[PDB]
Amino acid sequence: DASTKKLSESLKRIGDELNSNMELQRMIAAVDTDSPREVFFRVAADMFSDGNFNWGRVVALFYFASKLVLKALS
Amino acid sequence: ASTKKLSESLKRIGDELNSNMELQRMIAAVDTDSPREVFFRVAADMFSDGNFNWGRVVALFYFASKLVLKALS
Repeated sequence: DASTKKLSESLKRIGDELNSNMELQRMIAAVDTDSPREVFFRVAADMFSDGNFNWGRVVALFYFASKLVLKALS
Repeated sequence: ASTKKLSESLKRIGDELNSNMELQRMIAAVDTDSPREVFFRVAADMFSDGNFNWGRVVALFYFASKLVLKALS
């Protein structure tokens, strides 16, 4: 009931925070199409060198990865 | 060079969501003997407002992956 509602609202906020960040969309679009994997792994590694890797960062990483995949298929 | 500012953006957004919600505690607390319909209940409410953005699709796949990993444990 309220448990699955708070969970769905939380997942809505996660998706909306990623999709509405106009700055992030510009940086992802500015990634050069010659080497997307290098950029993705360089970004994924900076997520660990901090020491505080968390679920928020893997959801952001997979958003970035999916946007990169969509970009190459387009 | 500009990869740094992109990593900073992805780190900041990721850390802001982490500090804002206890998502892992929420996912772990859902019913384990009812996997298919807890996914559809969440997926239906996520799109009840007519907003089908790609960010929500990613958020739904992460929730689905956390669901099957719990079911396989």
